Amino acid sequence: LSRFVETLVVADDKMAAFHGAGLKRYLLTVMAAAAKAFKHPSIRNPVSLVVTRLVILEGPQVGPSAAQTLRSFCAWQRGLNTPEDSDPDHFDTAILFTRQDLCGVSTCDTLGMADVGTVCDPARSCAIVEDDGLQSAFTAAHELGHVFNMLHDNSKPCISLNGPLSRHVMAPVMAHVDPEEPWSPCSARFITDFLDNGYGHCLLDKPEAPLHLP
Ligand SMILES: O=C1NC(=O)[C@](CNC(=O)c2cc3cc(Cl)ccc3o2)(c2nccs2)N1
Ligand SMILES: [Ca+2]
Ligand SMILES: [Ca+2]
Ligand SMILES: [Ca+2]
Ligand SMILES: [Zn+2]
Repeated sequence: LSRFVETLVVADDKMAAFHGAGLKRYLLTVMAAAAKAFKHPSIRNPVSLVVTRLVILEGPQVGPSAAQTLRSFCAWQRGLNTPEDSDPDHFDTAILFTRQDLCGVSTCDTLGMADVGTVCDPARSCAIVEDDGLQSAFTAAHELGHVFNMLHDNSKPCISLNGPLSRHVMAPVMAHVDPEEPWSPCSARFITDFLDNGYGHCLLDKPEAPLHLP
């Protein structure tokens, strides 16, 4: 029942250049806020996002293309992991924060990208986030929602699960998130199905040494 995502957090050289000595505290603050969203009852099946490893940056190729940056990061992070979840150095997902302005095919409006429904596949359990300096925890929550198999709330399946009456984490673009319902019914259904179907089998072990905000 209790689920734990052992998370590797990675910050690129641009993050280090900007945030400097306060970077570690900043990343843990961002991740604490994302973790709070994943415990909210609206998600139906809460999970504990636990930072277990923190890397401040050869490394991954970071550039304008969100797609290519994600692929490069996901290839790179594989090398840091271990084969077995029982090894304390093993992690369940990897998230990169960058100051790079990430882009799609026609615009640079995107703030992140992730593989969908990949949380317990070490080869694919990856997300990237463009650090905007204020709302990065919401972007991280959106990308981790995708990692947990969530769709956007304007997708056809979500229409039928959400009802007729853009205020949630899995909105297709960032808008003001409802504090009483960060996750739509569609998001709750998709993460619940995902875990019920056995795709969260790597989330059952408790981490030994979480990184805590002191
Ligand atoms: O993860 C992604 N889904 C996408 O459609 C997008 C763009 N959206 C965001 O960056 C983004 C961040 C965010 C935060 C909240 Cl609270 C709600 C919605 C949000 O959307 C891409 N477009 C093209 C390639 S990737 N990235
Ligand atoms: Ca483990
Ligand atoms: Ca961008
Ligand atoms: Ca695990
Ligand atoms: Zn999305």
